[PDB]
Amino acid sequence: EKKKQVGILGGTFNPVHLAHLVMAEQAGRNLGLDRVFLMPSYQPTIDAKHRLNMLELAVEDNPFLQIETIELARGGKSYTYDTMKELTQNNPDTDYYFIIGGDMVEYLPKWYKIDELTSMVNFVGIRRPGYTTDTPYPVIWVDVPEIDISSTKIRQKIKEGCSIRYLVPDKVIDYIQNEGLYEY
Amino acid sequence: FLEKKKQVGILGGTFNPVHLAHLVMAEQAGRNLGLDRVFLMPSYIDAKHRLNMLELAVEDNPFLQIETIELARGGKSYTYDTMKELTQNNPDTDYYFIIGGDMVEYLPKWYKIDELTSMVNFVGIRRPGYTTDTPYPVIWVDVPEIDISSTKIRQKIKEGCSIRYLVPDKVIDYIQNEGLYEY
Ligand SMILES: NC(=O)c1ccc[n+]([C@@H]2O[C@H](COP(=O)(O)O)[C@@H](O)[C@H]2O)c1
Ligand SMILES: [Mg+2]
Repeated sequence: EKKKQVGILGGTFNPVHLAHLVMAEQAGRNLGLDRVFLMPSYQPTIDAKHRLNMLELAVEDNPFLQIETIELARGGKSYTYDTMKELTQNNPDTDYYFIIGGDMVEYLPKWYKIDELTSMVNFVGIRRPGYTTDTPYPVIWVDVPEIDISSTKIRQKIKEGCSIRYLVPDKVIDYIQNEGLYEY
Repeated sequence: FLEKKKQVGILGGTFNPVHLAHLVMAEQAGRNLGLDRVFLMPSYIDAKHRLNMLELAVEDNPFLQIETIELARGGKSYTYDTMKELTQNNPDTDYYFIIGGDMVEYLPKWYKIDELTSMVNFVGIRRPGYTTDTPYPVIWVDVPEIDISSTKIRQKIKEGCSIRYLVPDKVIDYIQNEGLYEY
């Protein structure tokens, strides 16, 4: 009877870090969604199982944030259309809110089958005070605190031996260090 | 009048390969109990092949879907952890864990069975008149006996024996097209 309102945040999460969690939590809470899943892609190569373990530790203590593993099980290079075709078929009770960066919204016409895809999901853009919100696609907008941490920067910091504390959750740091990830 | 939880079946197994008895079990268990859906859940040859056969087997049946969480974790997956994640992923869902009646008496040896039994409802597949010592509450579903096992299919394929009607036609094709099981 409940039509579930569930956010989806895609990406590689290579590794997961603070901005991923703030984006997901704030976008979903600000819109009043029921839950947000971080959905790691299989190939955008650090092992998928490593990225999955880090993610699960990152959202461990938070019932609001869960992990959606379908792209890691399906393997290959699942296009977003195929992923939400299967997710909407598995979950006919669910309205999906696909959360993307405001800078990603201008590349929407490059997405495979984007026209069919806007029929399956609701696109949620993260507003940047550095651009308009105008676009042909049916996108709704949310504000979230600017957290300018990138996984690229995190990886080089790890390679150089620089601190990543508080930029990355403690248990994720522990896993990175125990497993020697990212040239550690 | 209030919120109805969705009522969802889960059939675990290896599905190496999926065959007609898997499909009869999932469909009979779910329809006879009035469930909303049944998911076949392969445990963790290549996992991608088992996945592709499962998806082919259930393509034309919107009642049967595939649950791939155990393939994604990529490791020995204890039913407790699996059902932990799914109930937390789907707190609005009552889960029905379908197992063969012949495994039902072995449930108390499962990892953390007593937290599991508060997390799901066990459904016991049974041929009428089957008896077993099971002093755990179980939802029993009668199903015609269909004595098809993946071991027999695999070796039928390894011997060139026919498997028509024991295995869905689209699964036979994919097996053939891929050289699966030493064909
Ligand atoms: N009507 C339905 O098919 C229905 C209802 C409630 C929950 N679900 C959930 O949908 C999930 C399927 O999603 P994934 O295959 O991507 O994990 C299943 O785990 C199941 O618990 C399905
Ligand atoms: Mg009867």
